[PDB]
Amino acid sequence: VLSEGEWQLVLHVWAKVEADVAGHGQDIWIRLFKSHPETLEKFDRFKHLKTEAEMKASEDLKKHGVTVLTALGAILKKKGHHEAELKPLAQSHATKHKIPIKYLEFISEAIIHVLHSRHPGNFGADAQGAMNKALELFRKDIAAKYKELGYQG
Ligand code: HEM
Ligand SMILES: OC[C@H]1O[C@H](O[C@H]2O[C@H](CO)[C@@H](O)[C@H](O)[C@H]2O)[C@H](O)[C@@H](O)[C@@H]1O
Repeated sequence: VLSEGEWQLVLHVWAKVEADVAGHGQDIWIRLFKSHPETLEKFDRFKHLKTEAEMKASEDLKKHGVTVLTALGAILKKKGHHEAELKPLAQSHATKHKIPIKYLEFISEAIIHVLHSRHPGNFGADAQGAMNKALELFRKDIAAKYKELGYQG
């Protein structure tokens, strides 16, 4: 359980992401696909992308980054009371996409890496710790739902 102070550190940096969610999403995808190439294989729609240049030039990938981060943002804004938001997300990711918790850890790492790079003014050690805590809560709750849905994760 995160404290209000921790949630505020999370929401304060997210406020910066929201200045340009599309751009932040592109950086996050590039970081993820480069650090853990196996994650790209889960996207039938994007697995053909061979380079960072192609990834950057993909309008659909850019659009999906907006979809992904907006969904994550809505979850963060609930400050732990995200039961309703996690239901559809866990169902599609467990049954259709088949995304292991390990891959959610990879994207969490990418998100943190990008915020650390772009936002040193709002992503110091305490802020990063709060974001990690928020993402761990997210993955913990997703894992619990995965279990209820029949997916090992
Ligand atoms: C911060 C964590 C994540 C969030 C909030 C998130 C969110 C979303 C949302 C909202 C959609 C569209 C609706 C749906 O199908 O549920 C989506 C689709 C998808 N996600 Fe996730 N996702 C996350 C992480 C991942 C990761 C790490 C992978 C893969 C390694 C992944 C793979 C997919 C795939 C394959 C789709 C379908 C893309 C398409 O339209 O072709 N997601 N995700
Ligand atoms: O912070 C680094 C550790 O990250 C992972 O573990 C956290 O998140 C898991 C959920 O994805 C939890 O099960 C675990 O309890 C958390 O500490 C990773 O699995 C660990 O190996 C890393 O040390």
